Amino acid sequence: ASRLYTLVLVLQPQRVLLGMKKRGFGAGRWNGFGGKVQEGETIEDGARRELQEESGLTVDALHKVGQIVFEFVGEPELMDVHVFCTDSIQGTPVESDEMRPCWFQLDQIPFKDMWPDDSYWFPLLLQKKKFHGYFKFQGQDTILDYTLREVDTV
Ligand SMILES: CCNC(=O)c1cc2c(N3CCOC[C@@H]3C)ccnc2[nH]1
Repeated sequence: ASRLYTLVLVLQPQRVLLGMKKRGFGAGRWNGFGGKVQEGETIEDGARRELQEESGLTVDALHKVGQIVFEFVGEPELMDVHVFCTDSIQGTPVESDEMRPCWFQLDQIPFKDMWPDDSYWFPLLLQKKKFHGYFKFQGQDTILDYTLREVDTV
């Protein structure tokens, strides 16, 4: 029982674009751009669509860098998150109803205002490693269990 999600990190050589989530689950934290994959679109299509809906940006290409499965205690569906990177943005990011985009220098990532699991996997993404992750949460603050490794194929 899982549901496909996307997450896109716009990672340029000395900075990364994150969006302050303004509403829904995880509001108040800086996230990458993404959401649920819809009937009738590929995972990469859905990643592109959400990046455009949430920041205005389009891209030349996305690169698959990770997969993360989230379990929330008491929730029947696992989140199957397909994580992509890009450094070919077209446009200037703009605020949407859902996200307030801001650039962060790579030594000033706002980890204390991010999901706690980010402290584990986001560095792998920054190191250009591909990864598979699993995090079991109780609520939004507590990681009960996790697994994390690098992989050759996502
Ligand atoms: C480095 C940027 N990191 C994230 O953007 C990020 C999002 C996220 C998360 N949620 C759950 C609710 O739907 C949105 C998202 C898939 C749960 C746990 N860790 C997360 N990290």
